[PDB]
Amino acid sequence: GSKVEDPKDFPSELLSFLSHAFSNRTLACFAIYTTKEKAALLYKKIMEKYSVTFISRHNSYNHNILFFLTPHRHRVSAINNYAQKLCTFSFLICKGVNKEYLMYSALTRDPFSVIEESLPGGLKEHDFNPES
Repeated sequence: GSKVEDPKDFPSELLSFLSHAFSNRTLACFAIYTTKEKAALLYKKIMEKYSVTFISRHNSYNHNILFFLTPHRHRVSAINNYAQKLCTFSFLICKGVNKEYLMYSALTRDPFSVIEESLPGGLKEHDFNPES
């Protein structure tokens, strides 16, 4: 059952990069931790629902993580509610991302890896600095 089988949070390696609670603030970078099957579908649905500036899907052992950036700000609870209502099975953790570059970067390194992303070549530290 879910209490025994499901993760209750993101992998501990990533927790310092995430917002932890109080969804009155708005943010423009989010991550979703869920099963491989759900992440594959969600990659497209999130991209479409939120007209994302960038989205990437990553392997996380037996599961997947989505990382995405939006063109304007949203409440985490809004993104969570949308994601949860799409498929009514299996776990899904949705959190805001406070440290956007460190998160995406960590998601490209062992034990994680990129499965697919919306821009060829992905992102680099330069992209998280003000435009020249």
